[PDB]
Amino acid sequence: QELSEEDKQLQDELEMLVERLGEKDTSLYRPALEELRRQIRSSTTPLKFLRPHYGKLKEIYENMAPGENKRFAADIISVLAMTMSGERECLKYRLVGSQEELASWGHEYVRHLAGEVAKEWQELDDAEKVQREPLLTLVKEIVPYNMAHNAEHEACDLLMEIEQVDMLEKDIDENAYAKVCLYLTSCVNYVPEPENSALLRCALGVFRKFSRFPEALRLALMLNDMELVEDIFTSCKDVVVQKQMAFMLGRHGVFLELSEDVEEYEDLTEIMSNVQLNSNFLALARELDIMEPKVPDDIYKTHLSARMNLASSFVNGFVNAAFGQDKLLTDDGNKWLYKNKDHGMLSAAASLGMILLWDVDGGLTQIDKYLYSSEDYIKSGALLACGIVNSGVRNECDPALALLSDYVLHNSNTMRLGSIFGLGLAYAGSNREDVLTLLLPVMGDSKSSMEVAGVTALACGMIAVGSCNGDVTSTILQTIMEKSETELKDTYARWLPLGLGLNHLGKGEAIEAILAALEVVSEPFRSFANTLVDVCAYAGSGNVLKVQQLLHICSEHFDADMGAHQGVAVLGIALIAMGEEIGAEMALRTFGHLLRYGEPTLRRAVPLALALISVSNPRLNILDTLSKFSHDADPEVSYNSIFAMGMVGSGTNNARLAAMLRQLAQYHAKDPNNLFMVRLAQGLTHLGKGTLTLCPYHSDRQLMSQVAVAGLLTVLVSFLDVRNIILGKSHYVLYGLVAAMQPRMLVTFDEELRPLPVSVRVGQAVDVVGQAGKPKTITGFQTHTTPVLLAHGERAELATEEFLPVTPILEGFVILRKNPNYD
Amino acid sequence: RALDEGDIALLKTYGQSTYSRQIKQVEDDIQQLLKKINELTGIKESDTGLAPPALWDLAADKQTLQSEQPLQVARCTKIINADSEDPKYIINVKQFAKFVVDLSDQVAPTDIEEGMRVGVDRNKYQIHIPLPPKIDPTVTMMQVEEKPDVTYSDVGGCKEQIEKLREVVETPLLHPERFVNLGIEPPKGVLLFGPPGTGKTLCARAVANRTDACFIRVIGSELVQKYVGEGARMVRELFEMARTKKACLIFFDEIDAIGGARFDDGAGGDNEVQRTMLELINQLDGFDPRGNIKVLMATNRPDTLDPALMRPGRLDRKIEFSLPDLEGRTHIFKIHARSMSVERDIRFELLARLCPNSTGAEIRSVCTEAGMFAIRARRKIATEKDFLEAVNKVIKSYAKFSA
Amino acid sequence: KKTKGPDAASKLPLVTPHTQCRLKLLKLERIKDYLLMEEEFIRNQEQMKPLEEKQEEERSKVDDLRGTPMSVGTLEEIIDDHAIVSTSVGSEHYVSILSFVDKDLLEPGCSVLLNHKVHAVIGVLMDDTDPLVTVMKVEKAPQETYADIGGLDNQIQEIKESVELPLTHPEYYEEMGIKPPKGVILYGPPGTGKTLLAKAVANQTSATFLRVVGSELIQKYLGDGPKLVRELFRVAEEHAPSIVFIDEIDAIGTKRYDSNSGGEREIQRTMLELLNQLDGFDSRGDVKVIMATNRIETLDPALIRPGRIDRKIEFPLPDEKTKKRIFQIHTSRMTLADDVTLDDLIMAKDDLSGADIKAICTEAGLMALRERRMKVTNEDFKKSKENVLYKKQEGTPEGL
Amino acid sequence: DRAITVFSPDGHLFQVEYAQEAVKKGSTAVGVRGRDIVVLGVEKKSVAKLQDERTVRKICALDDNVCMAFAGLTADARIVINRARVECQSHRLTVEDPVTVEYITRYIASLKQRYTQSNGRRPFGISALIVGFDFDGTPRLYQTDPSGTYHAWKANAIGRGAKSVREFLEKNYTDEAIETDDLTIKLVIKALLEVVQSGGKNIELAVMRRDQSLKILNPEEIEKYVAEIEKEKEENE
Amino acid sequence: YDSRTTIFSPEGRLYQVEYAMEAIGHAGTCLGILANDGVLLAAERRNIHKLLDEVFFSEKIYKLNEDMACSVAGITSDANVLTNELRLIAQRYLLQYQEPIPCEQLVTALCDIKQAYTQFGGKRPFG
Ligand SMILES: Nc1ncnc2c1ncn2[C@@H]1O[C@H](COP(=O)(O)OP(=O)(O)OP(=O)(O)O)[C@@H](O)[C@H]1O
Ligand SMILES: Nc1ncnc2c1ncn2[C@@H]1O[C@H](COP(=O)(O)OP(=O)(O)O)[C@@H](O)[C@H]1O
Repeated sequence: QELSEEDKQLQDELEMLVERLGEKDTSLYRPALEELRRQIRSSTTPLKFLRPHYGKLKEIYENMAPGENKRFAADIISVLAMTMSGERECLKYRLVGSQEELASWGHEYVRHLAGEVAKEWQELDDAEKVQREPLLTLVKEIVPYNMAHNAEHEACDLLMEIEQVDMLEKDIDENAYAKVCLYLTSCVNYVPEPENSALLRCALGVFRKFSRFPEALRLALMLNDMELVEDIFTSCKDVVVQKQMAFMLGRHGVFLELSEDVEEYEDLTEIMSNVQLNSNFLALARELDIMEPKVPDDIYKTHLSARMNLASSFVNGFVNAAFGQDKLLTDDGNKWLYKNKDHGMLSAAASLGMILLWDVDGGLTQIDKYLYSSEDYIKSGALLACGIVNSGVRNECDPALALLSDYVLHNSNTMRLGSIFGLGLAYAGSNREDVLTLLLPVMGDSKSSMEVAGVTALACGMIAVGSCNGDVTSTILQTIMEKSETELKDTYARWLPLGLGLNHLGKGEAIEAILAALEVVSEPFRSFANTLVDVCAYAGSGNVLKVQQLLHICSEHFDADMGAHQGVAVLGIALIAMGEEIGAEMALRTFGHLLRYGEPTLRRAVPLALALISVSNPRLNILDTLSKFSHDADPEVSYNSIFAMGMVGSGTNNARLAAMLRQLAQYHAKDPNNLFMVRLAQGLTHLGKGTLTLCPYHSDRQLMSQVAVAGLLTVLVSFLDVRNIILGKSHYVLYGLVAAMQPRMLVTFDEELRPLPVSVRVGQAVDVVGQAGKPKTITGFQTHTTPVLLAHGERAELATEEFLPVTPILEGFVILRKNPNYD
Repeated sequence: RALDEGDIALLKTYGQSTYSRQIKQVEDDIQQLLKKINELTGIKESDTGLAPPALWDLAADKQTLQSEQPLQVARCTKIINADSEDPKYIINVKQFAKFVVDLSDQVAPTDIEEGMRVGVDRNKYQIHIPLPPKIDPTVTMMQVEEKPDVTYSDVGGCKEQIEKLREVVETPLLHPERFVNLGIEPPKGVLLFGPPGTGKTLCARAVANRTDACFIRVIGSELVQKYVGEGARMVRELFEMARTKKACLIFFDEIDAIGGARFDDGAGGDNEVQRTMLELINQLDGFDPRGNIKVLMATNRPDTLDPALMRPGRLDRKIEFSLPDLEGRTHIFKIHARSMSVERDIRFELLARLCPNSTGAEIRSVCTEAGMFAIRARRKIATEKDFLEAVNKVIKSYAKFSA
Repeated sequence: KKTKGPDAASKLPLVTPHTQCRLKLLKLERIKDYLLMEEEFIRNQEQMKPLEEKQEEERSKVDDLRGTPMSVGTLEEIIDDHAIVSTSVGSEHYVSILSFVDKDLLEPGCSVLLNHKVHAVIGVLMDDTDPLVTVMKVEKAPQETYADIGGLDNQIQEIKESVELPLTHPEYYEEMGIKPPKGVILYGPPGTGKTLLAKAVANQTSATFLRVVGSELIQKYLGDGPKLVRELFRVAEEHAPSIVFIDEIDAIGTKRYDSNSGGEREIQRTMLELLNQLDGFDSRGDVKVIMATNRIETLDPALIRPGRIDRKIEFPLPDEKTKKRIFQIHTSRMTLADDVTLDDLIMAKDDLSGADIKAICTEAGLMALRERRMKVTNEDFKKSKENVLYKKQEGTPEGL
Repeated sequence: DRAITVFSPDGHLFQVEYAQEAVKKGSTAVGVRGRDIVVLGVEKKSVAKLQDERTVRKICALDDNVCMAFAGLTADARIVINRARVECQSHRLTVEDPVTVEYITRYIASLKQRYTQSNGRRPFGISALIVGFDFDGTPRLYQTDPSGTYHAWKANAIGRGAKSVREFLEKNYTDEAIETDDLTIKLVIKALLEVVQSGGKNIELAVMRRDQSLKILNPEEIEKYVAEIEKEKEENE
Repeated sequence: YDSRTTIFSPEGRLYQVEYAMEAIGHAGTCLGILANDGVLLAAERRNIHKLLDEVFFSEKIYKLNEDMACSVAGITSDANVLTNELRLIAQRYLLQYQEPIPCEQLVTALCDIKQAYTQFGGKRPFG
């Protein structure tokens, strides 16, 4: 083999130089290495020739006398070790080396030096803190090089590897901080909890420094630290940032209780209370012309019975939800409930409240007449309708608390159930001390039935979701202890762990104390309760241990039938890491293999986890798999598959999916048990005319709203065993979607808070270039007026650089101000 | 200047990321697990029928095991050739067999007919089960078509063509006067030809106006096929299916390949076409005249073969149209405007004048374009959307003439 | 004989960086963890059996009656109780299966088992691994998305609207009562065409896709060229409603030749059958036929008419911004240089198409990998221009 | 089928059509009116180091007030110029008044029509275009299709890239932007400059100032006008 | 596809002429280099069979006029007649103007005759 003539000549020249450097006398050692190093650091701004001289160069470096000659020798060994590395010999030589300016030895060398520093920083033991400072100083020298030469994302990699994101704040300038913070946010989804909080805290630090509060609030909501949310809300002072914070709290649904000393406090609490949510939503619905009450009959396509009529009423309420415009239950509503049979009048009135949800003024007046109804079920449904109306939306005088005064602890089981569920939906996320101090004593009542006690626990859990309310947990545990185990573990105690999971939602770690106190409970219910509270607390964390513990326990034979907790393990499989697309599309495939070879109880609970992964997101593979498994032999499996399709298509108005359900309705026309819930799935698909989505992931589909997932999980827990409970009595548990029902369109205001007709470009927004933490790139600009339905996969962007939003996140509400360069 | 060996490995290790080798090992393990879990399947059994048939229909499979000695008369099945005066049956078998048997005592000689497939029991080859297959390939399922074609306003009524064919198709099906007042049988045939256009729409209208003996749309291009005898058999089963379906009309369409051109290149170019011609004449010769079945042949040009002079005794009454005038075009506009969300307040007569002899297909096309322009404007209204109706119809007439 | 294929692969192609970094590493670790937890889950579940119930009721009743010896044969016809099956060497059996009878999966023309001796069907080979006569659905629903192409916003919006008239808002023209399968007639320079394919993948993000390129001047006596596509489009209607991409045959296979008779029978058959299928009054289905060509002149007058084939779309040459976007897309995977030499290569360039952009980007890496191997080769700033000349544009004597 | 000078079954004249499509092989050619000056350019980009640039002759004069440019086959074009020049000298011999641009364009179109007629003669696959000041002051531009016809155009835009440059011209053919001679020249540039790279010296412009001789713009002045066009492009952010 | 000489292509090319010009590349080899105070031609003698006598004194190089000389590279049958016509044109100009014919004018006349040969009539192009 024959190299280039000049390449061979230079190779022989370097061979002569190294032999001269390898000679006996050291008087020529210095001149030889002076000549050598100049061309060694030539190609980096050569290394092939000195490939077989590894041992000789090591001997020369060791033989070199201490001083200048030795540290250049260590310099040459280091810059050559990047090729001849059987170990991190580059860094060990460089630590012995000069420690002068390294950045001039080529980009390849400094990048390899940066990584070896990261390896040593991780490798060094706790007792070794001598060399840590020199590596930190070396890191603080290479970060400016990475910032200049667009290497900031790997600079973030090494600083997070060495846990020095605190000085990442001090070094990064705003000119490139947006992509660094986006890179941090992406890493947040996968890093475990202690460094996850560390990256969240530093992300707040960067945005607080750079006056980037609107996205900082998004990150604060990820941190679920209400104290930090209050601190950063105080930190920002401008009127524009104050009012966008209140939209974000209002859109999230959690009410922030503050003082009137702040400027424009009345508007801030109003927009946080979502008082104008209903007015804007109806106004945009009218502007789209989507206001006509869609009859359940022509949804069914009847061109070719008491429970079936009930399902028709429920889907009508789902379609006309948040609207308040439906004469079917308003004019002849009394006739319909009178014609209705048995237990369905409560749900029909609650469905009417679903039509009137978020319509406080309109709903209360139109439900006042039905409040004085004769039947106990109608009265209870009317009271539940009031709670649905006041659910989500906050009010200054809070009419729900005064309206539900005698019914909060009323002796009648049905009347108490409606009020308790109504207060739970109303005070969901309010965390109000007065509401808690009035409903927890109702939890302590012994006259209430087992299911009534469970509903009280559900209400307490959704009110105090993600609050770690100690007295709520103590009452929950005390009520469980007082109740006898034999009657506890029958079919309805499954709500008590749900309240515990909601109260400790997104916290973790401390759950060991709760499960230790719960350890006294017998195995059939303890093994279910401890798993449910664990998965709910560790939801949205990517803790793939908690899923594999679920996978291990749901694998057991478990065949009195304690194997029911295999189902909550399946729900926990999706619940832990439903956050991003990864951890959801593959746990989806896990559910496929669960159905592919699994227990009857396992395959009963799998569609519930499938719906939890992609609620309101009609993924084609999900819809096909659910449709194929909707005809399984097990009736409960078919029921779960029917409901799963309704949830994944909920609030989408997906035409082809609706056709599939209509085909399923024809298939299941003979059996009403599947038929009425196929109708239910269609109503879920057309719920709110598709204007309100049901996915609990908001703020660019990366924030977990505690109230919405609380109500969603309550429905899925109920749908663990609907083969018994929806057939029997739980026609009221389906109304937990109010928390998860949030609008998915854009409402644009201005600095004077008036609706703007500003047009935006909307289309698929998926990553194209991954060279750095670049913002998600949108394609398919189908621009039109600002009311646009924001679904999964596709986002919105301003048509021109003329209106500057308060936050680049474009969903729900946003204020657009005139750009200084607008012309 | 290749300088690759050794050098390429060094520069492959020259740069990279700090853990590029790590992710490579990670993704190789990802692919290793992917193959392992594709090998570690779920239902790892190609044979299906796991339990729904293997729990209760299995219990009756015990019954068929108790009756396993019977129900074994399957063996092999083959056609029959002919027979003697009565008892003996000389048969050609798919085993090339010169086969004769005493027909099984359970089977009378009346049921078995020449050219029908019968299974033979290997022990004695008795005529046990004479299967009437009546198997239809997928293309034949296309030759047969829907019966209820649904009636319209004479599908853009061209009063000449329809009224000439009603006395030859509708009247014989009504059978009010064919027997006595007019000579024995109605006119022997109908040739509803014409340029691409109104052809066969009047046939569909006559099908809807008549009884359930409804037409099937067969294509001559489909009928001509590779090899020899397949087209002959296809025409035979075409007549069999039409005869069985209440003696329905047989609608031959695009007769320019089944009859071919007026010539054959060397009598070897299109000879299977000639094979189909001989058998089709043998089928639609009628033999004994019968006012039950009807036949209609529709092409665009009179390119029929030499039987074009025998057909005056068999296939007479050649009629055509496909020449819509102003009154024809505006009536086609009215029946098409019956569909969609349009109303006749539009001055559609102006557009009928604009397009001279625009068939009925283009008028349907123009109406389709008008609906497409309405949805493009996002207005589902079309009753009063007449100016927009006129605008889209005239601009597309411009595009059709010159684009 | 074919309905669907098990899609349990393509594990989350959304690797956001696509380059070696810590974020990509963590995503791969989460991917690889999720694979083991599944292999955990299924293995833990398959062996930790819920219950040991005899011989799973399999070997007790059916496996013995299925027998050890078996032979495979096709199933021909179905009767109420028995089954008419055409086994090997032209044998036909009229026997009632009652063991492992999955009536949905047996179907006519599928391989079934025969237990020998008293020949009774006892099972069906559902895989059968041999539906190989005419295969065009093998490339169905291509994974290419909108993001793969850029700078073609006007055409992407136009094609999306033409194909989202169905699926999205199907009641729009359902109330208008037209149900138009007009399709799209695509123009474009000969330097493009698979963009006519790449812009088609925008609609291929929904449902399946079929391709007929080159085919033939259907000399076949049966013709059936456009007619088996009609059957395949019918099969597409059985599946998710697919599109038929017939680029370069709407021009050659459907040519506006002045000759009337004696014209290879394609004008007699192909053009007429194309119009019959493109007319909504004959065939239903949400199938949209995308007609793409590089010769607008050869448009047949039947194909010219927007009355049956509407939604004419013209593909123009890329502009300066479009050239910047396509070069960015093609060079994003390769990390061209740290100096980002982007506009110098396109500012003066004219009449450069997508295929040329891909070729020059590929040749830029090849020339650097030839001997200039420097990771992000510092020569790439001008070698990209060195291989953008590359001659090979057009060559024909002198004549000038 | 048939590709000779006979009528086809659908009409047309396919040999004539092929000749009309042959102009695409060639070079761009732009030119404008303005009542002060007619200027036309070609923008040739092919010059090897060993060929003399003198004899490209993409634009040529006829009678020191009429000039024509190439679009298509060069040999046919040169024969056309020779015959047309002979005819201009004949129409100067008889009818002593100098030739008019319309007259010479009519003669060229008549010759092309004659050659399209009959099967013997190839239909002169060249598309010519002629500018020049008439005897009565008014400068005119005619463009002759190869078949038989000529048309008086404000802008010609003939050759490769003809469609795009013609669209650009008709988009902003502002008479207020015509006005002065320099404005006219700078309007021809940045329009012909748009075609292909046009980087260093590809533009080959020509000038006819009223009664002056055919002026071929010097390369340095061409670069000066390009710089002025760049200056106009600047300050437009 | 080729036919009688006076045709075009569906694209619009003179493929007969292009084929002839490409065929000119095949066979024969001449080169001309221009320098100050002298311009020269170099020709490759194709057939060097020892059985020739080289009495024509020139095969590729032809003296066409007092002030010019040419070198053909095509088929000799057309080359001879083309050289004769070129000499005739040069001498006709000399007779008419009593002055040596400029080289550009002579070349334009020859290329005009070749363009005429490839333009009209059923005559082969001068290869
Ligand atoms: N008189 C008419 N009135 C209304 N629509 C017509 C009329 N004639 C033709 N059409 C329309 O033309 C289309 C096809 O017409 P038709 O079924 O008669 O012909 P075909 O079978 O397609 O063949 P061909 O055009 O060669 O006769 C249909 O959309 C039909 O509505
Ligand atoms: N504007 C573009 N952006 C991104 N990719 C493109 C673009 N144009 C073409 N491509 C890609 O380059 C390939 C060749 O494109 P195209 O020009 O359509 O091929 P051809 O010229 O061979 O018909 C296609 O497969 C397509 O994916």
